[PDB]
Amino acid sequence: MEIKRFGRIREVIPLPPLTEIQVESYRRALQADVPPEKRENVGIQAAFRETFPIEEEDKGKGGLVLDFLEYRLGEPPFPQDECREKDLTYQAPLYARLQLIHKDTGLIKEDEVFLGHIPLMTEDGSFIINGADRVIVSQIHRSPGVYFTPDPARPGRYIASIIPLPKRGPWIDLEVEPNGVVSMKVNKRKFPLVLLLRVLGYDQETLARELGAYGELVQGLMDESVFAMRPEEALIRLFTLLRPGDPPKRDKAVAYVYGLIADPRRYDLGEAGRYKAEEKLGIRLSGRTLARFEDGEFKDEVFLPTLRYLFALTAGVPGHEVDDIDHLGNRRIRTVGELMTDQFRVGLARLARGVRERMLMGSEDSLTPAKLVNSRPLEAAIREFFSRSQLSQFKDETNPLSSLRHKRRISALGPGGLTRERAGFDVRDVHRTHYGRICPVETPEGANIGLITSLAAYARVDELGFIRTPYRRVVGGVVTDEVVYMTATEEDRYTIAQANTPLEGNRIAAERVVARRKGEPVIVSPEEVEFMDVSPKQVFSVNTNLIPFLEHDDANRALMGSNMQTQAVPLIRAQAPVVMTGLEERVVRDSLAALYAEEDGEVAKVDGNRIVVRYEDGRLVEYPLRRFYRSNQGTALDQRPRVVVGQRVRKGDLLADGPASENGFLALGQNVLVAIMPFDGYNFEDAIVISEELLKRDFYTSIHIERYEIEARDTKLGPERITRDIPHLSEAALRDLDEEGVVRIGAEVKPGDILVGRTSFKGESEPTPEERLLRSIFGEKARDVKDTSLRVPPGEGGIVVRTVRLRRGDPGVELKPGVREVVRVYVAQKRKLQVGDKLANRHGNKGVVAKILPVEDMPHLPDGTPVDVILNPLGVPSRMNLGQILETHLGLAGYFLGQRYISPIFDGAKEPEIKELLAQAFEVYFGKRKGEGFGVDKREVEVLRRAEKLGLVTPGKTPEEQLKELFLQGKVVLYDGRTGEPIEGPIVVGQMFIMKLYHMVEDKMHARSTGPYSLITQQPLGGKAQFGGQRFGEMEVWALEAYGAAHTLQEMLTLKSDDIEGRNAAYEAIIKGEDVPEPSVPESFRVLVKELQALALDVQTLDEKDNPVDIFEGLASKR
Amino acid sequence: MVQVDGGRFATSDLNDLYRRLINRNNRLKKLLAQGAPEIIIRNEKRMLQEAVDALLDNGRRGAPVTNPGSDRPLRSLTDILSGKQGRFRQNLLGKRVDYSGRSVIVVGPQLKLHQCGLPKRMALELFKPFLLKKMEEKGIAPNVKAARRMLERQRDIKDEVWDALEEVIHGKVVLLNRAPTLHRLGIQAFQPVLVEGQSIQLHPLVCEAFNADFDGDQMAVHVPLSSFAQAEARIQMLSAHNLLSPASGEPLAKPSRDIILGL
Amino acid sequence: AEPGIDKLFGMVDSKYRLTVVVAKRAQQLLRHGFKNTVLEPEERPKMQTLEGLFDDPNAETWAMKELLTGRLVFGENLVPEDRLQKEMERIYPGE
Amino acid sequence: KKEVRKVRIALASPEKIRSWSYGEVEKPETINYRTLKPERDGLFDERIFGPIKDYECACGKYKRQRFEGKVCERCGVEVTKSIVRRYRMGHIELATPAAHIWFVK
Amino acid sequence: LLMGVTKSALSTKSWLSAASFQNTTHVLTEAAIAGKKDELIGLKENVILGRLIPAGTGSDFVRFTQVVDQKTLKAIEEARKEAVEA
Amino acid sequence: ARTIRIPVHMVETINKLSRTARQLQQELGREPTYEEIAEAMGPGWDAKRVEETLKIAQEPVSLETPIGDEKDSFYGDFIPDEHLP
Amino acid sequence: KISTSDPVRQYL
Amino acid sequence: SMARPVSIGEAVGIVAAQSIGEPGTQLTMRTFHTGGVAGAADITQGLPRVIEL
Amino acid sequence: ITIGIDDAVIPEEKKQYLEEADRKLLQIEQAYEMGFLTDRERYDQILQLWTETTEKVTQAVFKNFEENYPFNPLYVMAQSGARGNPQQIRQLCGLRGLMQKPSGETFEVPVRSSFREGLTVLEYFISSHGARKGGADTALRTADSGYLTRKLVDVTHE
Ligand SMILES: CNC(=O)[C@@H](C)[C@H]1C(=O)/C(=C(O)/C=C/C(C)=C/[C@@H](C)[C@H]2O[C@@]3(C)O[C@H](C=C[C@@]34CO4)[C@@H]2C)C(=O)N1[C@@H]1CC[C@H](O)[C@H](C)O1
Ligand SMILES: [Mg+2]
Ligand SMILES: [Zn+2]
Repeated sequence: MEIKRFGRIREVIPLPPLTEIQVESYRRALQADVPPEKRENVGIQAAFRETFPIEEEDKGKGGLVLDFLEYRLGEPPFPQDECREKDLTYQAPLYARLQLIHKDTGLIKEDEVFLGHIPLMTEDGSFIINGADRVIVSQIHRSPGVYFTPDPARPGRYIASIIPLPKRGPWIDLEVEPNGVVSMKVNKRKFPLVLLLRVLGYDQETLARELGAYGELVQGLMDESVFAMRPEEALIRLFTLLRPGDPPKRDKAVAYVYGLIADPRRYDLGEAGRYKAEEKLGIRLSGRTLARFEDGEFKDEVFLPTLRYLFALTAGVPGHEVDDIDHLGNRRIRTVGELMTDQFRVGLARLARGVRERMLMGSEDSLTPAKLVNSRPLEAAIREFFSRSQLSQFKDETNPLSSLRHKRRISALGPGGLTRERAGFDVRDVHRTHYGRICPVETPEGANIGLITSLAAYARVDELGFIRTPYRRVVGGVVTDEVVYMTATEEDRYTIAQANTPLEGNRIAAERVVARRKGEPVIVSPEEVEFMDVSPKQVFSVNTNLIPFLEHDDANRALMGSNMQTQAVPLIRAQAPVVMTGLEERVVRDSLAALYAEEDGEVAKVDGNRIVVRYEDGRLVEYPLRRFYRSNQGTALDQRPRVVVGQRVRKGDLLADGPASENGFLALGQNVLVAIMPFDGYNFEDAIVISEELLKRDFYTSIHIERYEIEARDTKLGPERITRDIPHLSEAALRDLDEEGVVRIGAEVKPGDILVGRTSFKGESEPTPEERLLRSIFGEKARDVKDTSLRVPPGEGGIVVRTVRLRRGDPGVELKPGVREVVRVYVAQKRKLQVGDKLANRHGNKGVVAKILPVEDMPHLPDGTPVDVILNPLGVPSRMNLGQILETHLGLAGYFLGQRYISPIFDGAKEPEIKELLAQAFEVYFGKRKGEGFGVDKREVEVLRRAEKLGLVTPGKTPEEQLKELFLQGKVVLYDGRTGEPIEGPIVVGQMFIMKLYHMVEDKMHARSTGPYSLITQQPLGGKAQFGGQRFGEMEVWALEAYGAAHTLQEMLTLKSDDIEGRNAAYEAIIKGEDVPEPSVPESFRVLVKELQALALDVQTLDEKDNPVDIFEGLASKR
Repeated sequence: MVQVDGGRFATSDLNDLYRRLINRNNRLKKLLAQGAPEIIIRNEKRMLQEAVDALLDNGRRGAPVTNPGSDRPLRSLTDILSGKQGRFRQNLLGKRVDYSGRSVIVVGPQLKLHQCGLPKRMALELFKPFLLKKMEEKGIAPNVKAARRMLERQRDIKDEVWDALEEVIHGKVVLLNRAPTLHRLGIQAFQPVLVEGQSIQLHPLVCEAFNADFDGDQMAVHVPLSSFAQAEARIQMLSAHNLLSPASGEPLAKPSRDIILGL
Repeated sequence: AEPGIDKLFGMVDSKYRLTVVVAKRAQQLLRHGFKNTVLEPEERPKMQTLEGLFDDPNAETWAMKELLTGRLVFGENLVPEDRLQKEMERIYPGE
Repeated sequence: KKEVRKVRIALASPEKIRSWSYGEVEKPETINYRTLKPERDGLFDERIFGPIKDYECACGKYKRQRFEGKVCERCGVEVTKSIVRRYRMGHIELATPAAHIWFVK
Repeated sequence: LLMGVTKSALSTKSWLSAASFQNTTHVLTEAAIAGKKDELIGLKENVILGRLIPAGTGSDFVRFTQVVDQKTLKAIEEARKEAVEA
Repeated sequence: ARTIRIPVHMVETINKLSRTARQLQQELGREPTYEEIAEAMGPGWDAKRVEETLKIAQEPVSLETPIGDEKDSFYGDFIPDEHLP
Repeated sequence: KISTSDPVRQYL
Repeated sequence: SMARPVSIGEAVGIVAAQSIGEPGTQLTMRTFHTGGVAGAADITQGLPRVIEL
Repeated sequence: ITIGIDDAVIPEEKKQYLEEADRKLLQIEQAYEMGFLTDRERYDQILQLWTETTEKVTQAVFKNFEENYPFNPLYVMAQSGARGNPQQIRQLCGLRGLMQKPSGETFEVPVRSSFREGLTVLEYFISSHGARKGGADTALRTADSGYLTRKLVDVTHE
């Protein structure tokens, strides 16, 4: 085929490695590939350093110094592939050389000490925790620093706020109240700002004129002139205005805490916090926060600026100090690293605590090694942060695209020290800043809006999590090609121009040009233009930038269209869209579905299983291709090899494709001939009708795998075996159970069948009389064991494709307590396309298959060719996404002309150009006829009669001509293959990319009739085979209540759920053939009486006269 | 007092609050007996007084916790009554229905208001026992338990049962429900015309009633067991009888979307 | 929908009554085999795999095909509650 | 037989509190491990709250429906299946009283 | 007296209808002391029990109706004709 | 101390095991198999013993505790019944 | 108001 | 559902709430703070007022 | 009857109502540049303007249909109950010209474009706001709706 792209705004620089947010960070996080000699002490190196020198001086005897030397990792316990076969995390070795000092003789140095293990990141970006790919979701929060917010209830003036992180860093606030009292709530209760301002030599004579003589508020400071007359006294005076019981003479006591070490400090000297502190206000701050101890005399380069700014704020105009709490120059994102490093320092705490006790337990010199440190701490938290951490969940990997968009998602909800779930309203809005930082569409829908978001294509976290974006420079008329990824804050600073601004090489081309001054759409002048936008791609996230005519789809729908894609189940007959945005290859190449080649070479052996490259450097390497592997979701992943034999390869060029990889491009669906018109109500509301021809040619079919499991529980009633014994009815049921125990490979396993056989012991502690006499009459030697064999769950199951046992003599597994052995019977099915299924295009026409029609009678072009799907039009007027209608027009011309198209986001194709292709199409479509020797149907002429009154054609022109005009609009004359008669009126047709959607487990059409029930409550429940009941919602109660449906409601309140006596009586009643037994009572009530009765409150029902009535039928009449 | 994964044992916290109470009350007497220093007699009576409320209702003066692990509130009494933890919510969030089923819905064009279409595979489970019995009536099974086996594996179901399933059903009807049941029309009853597949074929006209489109909504089916229930259901609750709005004169089932378009 | 649901809805003082009545009669139309019916000879109930609805299909469809034709009787209190089941078990064979 | 028509809440006089009792739990024992059986006079018991297994007895002195509404001497256990064991109640005779917090707070 | 919908329900006669809220403690503390009989009137209150809705076909006005054929209608008078003591 | 009465005997014995569990945590690194612990403890200590000693040394899990996508769905409702046919 | 102290106090 | 007079034994109550509760989700209409107003919003529209009612 | 691009038809009286209103706009900023109107008056003067201009073409588009193409698809679905909101046709053909900020204070600048031609980048981003603005509120009135409907059934069942 041929690929012709569209429009042109010379995309200056490629997209960033779409996983940098994840990889790159975790890198800097744990520098394992660079010697302690290298110069980088952040995250891991930082946490460590910060938590080692434990100088526990005197509390008896010790004065033991314990430093850090060299941290290091080296060789993981098992390989990845194996970490999913069994069920273990993919860790790594982590120890560092430690040595302790003696205020006597000896500085023992006991090197390697692996105090646990730290997980690792795959070359793709995810982790492996227990066999399931997990991903850590990025998070945002309040950038440390200072902010001045409008005072809550008093429309008078505003307050201040000091924000540190860790949380141990005092969250301070400031506020004034003139008639005698000022305020500052560090921990809590207020007190003189000067009370503490004097704790640093700052006297009332230098403070009152060299700080706010330009501020009439200084009078609220001088106030208490009494305490304002003693230096190191306010250090004890204020120390007193706290409350424990403490000694007033503890010298450098708690003032240390508000100094350096753990509380106020930010990660690393330079930018972990000074950026905010400085840029925004003041000028300098040595050390981290208010840090110092070399002299005893404190310096607070913290408290002076704050007031020197609040008094500077509440008055005049330093500028416009108010602070937008939601500006991305004020909100920060914390990559996986910070999230890990921080939960990594909570561990160094529980350790530093368990260790402090050991400095007071040891005899004398035998202490450095294990007698001082144990792994139980660090190894339980980190583990905890990967296994349960709310901010960490399953790897949505229905398809490559998905596992990519996930990896790069951002969520507000997290630590709890950062944005919870009460708030929202204003923090959910899209900000004047998300432009080119976060998508203005991607966000979820429902109770979780704006809290979870995904960032833009070009965006990336610079140095300290302040999402920046590619912005290029323009000197006067001259427009740079150089780019300066700019932070939020340092952005507002300029007059940025949009990307679709007419160019003349490097010169804007119009007196007026639209630029944006801090979220303000303005029409400006060229010479004014300081910066321009790299391209549209940067404004929007990834998924979105994969949509065709985005620009024509109501953003409201852009979301569906953008999330649909995520639900794109990897079709066996993968296929790239007849029209592509551009990022096609980038996604695949950057996610890791397909297998590319390192450097030049040839080809050794291409095996459906292995590819061996013939690099021109003399060497040769095999490349394993995960054949039919199981994905968390279940959508298979198979790298089919594209490169033939001994082919002279080209570096970087793919060898094999991936799940969604077709030729190397993103194939999530199947280009298919659509004809948007109505049908016999088969596509009524949002329904879809299909051309069974799609089935004949294995088109919308996908390979899905399921994994059933079972254990040989070690009960105290006799070990559970997994033998080939089904104690009761047939061998016809044992058949496929060939192998003794497990099932044979490649055996159709329809539902109800025996995937595995097993056997436990029937009765709790005793056999059965009634059953005793019965078994003896036909052969008392009847194996008194139970058939607790694992069977195919109702619904479906394909054919066995691979099994896994784990009997005694366990290799390295981890069979749980009571687990004698686990078995696995993976099954696979070629789910074909059938009614009840859902499809959708990248624009949002999400619809469900409602009718499969025989080629023989659905809409056919004039020349035999019959369409594949019939979309209803009524679905497009309202959903204002005309975009999809362009995709079909352009699409048709893509058919008859035999070629593809790329239609960039905003700078794409236009109606005219398309109107041209359609014409050059009309030939291949009609030119043939003129030559194949045929004229025009006695129908076409008839449709043309109607096609003019409609006003789609210039009256008088020649029939031949008339069709060109028509066809060019996108419409053709379709024939109703059920009659031969023409759909009276031209109809639009053409190629539309349509993806299939992944079936949730909810899809499994459930159905119950009788099943288990909770031990406690007695309301229904499902499990392995039987389906769980349906919850009869209150609203469902009202509906019925509203109806005269009297009984029907009591049915649900007893028989079908809460009546033990009932259902019981009920079931049988039926079988025999009678009207169900009037409902007993619900346990729910009976439970209330006894529940209520547990509380000295007596609840006894009554009768006509106020005389008792017994609910718990006689069973409560004592003895 | 349940048994779980090996040594794992399960038990409502309540039992722990009781024990508490018992041991105290018991230390009481036993204390009084052995002479009696005042301070202690009260201290214990005090402690006791606390315990007494413990099980009655926690948090109204304090919160006791099972030895460390979870600072969880040993679910006292009212907590279960009131549902002081969404318990009541889930309680009046209905129970479960024994003969239910939920599937994906699909338009049933040539269908008729009077009817509805559910998959056999579904119907089969539903009126299962009503089938067992018919199973024994026809020669496709001698006795119940036996017949039960017949219908246990999909591969052993002679294509004679379906005809039987058809019988059972004939005459009968069921109820379909939408997601947020907002009004009485919210649940409507039809006599199912056994279909194929895994989907529920719903009638176009009623789509207005159940706010329901066909891009993936799922409806639920309910079986009215009682000769009485079934009786009311197919008389005063059968779709085809509730064409107008109980909210206002205006009719609910009316020519919609495409249909209008044509006329 | 259902054959003469209106005529039926009109031979009573309340929607909710017709229901009970057809319900109660249907139960007894089973409780007492299927001969207590008030009509049968010619054109009456019918199914199709074979004409077998003549014996035991829908309980209630009958109740409604009988109560519709002016043959049955019903009231708020027509005949003494207990001696009813008596005679009924006495005149109609089936069990 | 009689169709309930009116419900009624009321205060539980020690008379009506004991009445409801099928015994007085007099010990903190739950269930010892060597055997999944309820301990002596504890929260769980065959005598107090009822049998543990169907019609069967505590020690199997009796095992059928025939001996329905009658009791055993050696262990003591009227019986109909487990079902009673959830509906039955018992008390704890307190030393010095304490009031229903509900009424105090 | 005019009162908001909420407060209007949170004060009804029957404690059962009044416990379907999240104040079930006060609601109960009074019903006891008082010795209140919740004459089951409404439906909600009447559902908790498992009773039959007071309305729909749960209407006393129809709860008890009777059906009969003219063949049987005759058979009952015959149970009266036998009253002729010889 | 516990909800399920255990003897004084099998108490002084659990503490040892809790302790020995640490002495083995001390040097090996691998959380002792029921072999390391067994050998270490004493005489009549097999592998089935230690494994058996612990399930008992456990703590009854609250019949009522947040399950799955913990929100409302309460544990207990996932446990079936058996006495009742 | 919280036990412990009272007793610890009542004792002293 | 019919047009004839109401029938005795009907749950008018619930059938009421329901009707008056369904439309529900279909209301509301504005009101926020422009740019420093020496005024007070008066016309409460949508669901929020129905409640207030 | 189907939906091809040439279906949403735009009236020649768009560039008009648009241009004519571009000048009545220019005029205003002169009446602002000098000192006659207040910043607040400048603003309202504008919105006022568009709001009318917006509304104006909405009827323009429709009349084109009524008079020249009564049988247009988009029109016919809209006219009969079928499917179609006037404020939607407007969006398609005329223009969706006035979204608002997170604030509540509508934008000063309109969104000239229609979904038919390329609703520009920043124009697209501008309308985005009203996206969440509306998603929020909606996930709320569904809640409180319920809430209320419970109260109702409570004070009513009996
Ligand atoms: C119960 N209502 C009241 O008491 C009213 C009267 C009063 C009130 O106090 C309101 C609120 O407290 C609203 C809170 C919101 C919208 C919170 C977000 C975080 C919601 O976000 C979502 C995501 O999750 C939840 C619920 C719904 C959400 C939005 O979808 C979540 C609660 C409210 O809207 N009111 C009026 C109504 C008229 C007008 O709007 C005025 C300004 O206000
Ligand atoms: Mg939908
Ligand atoms: Zn006994």
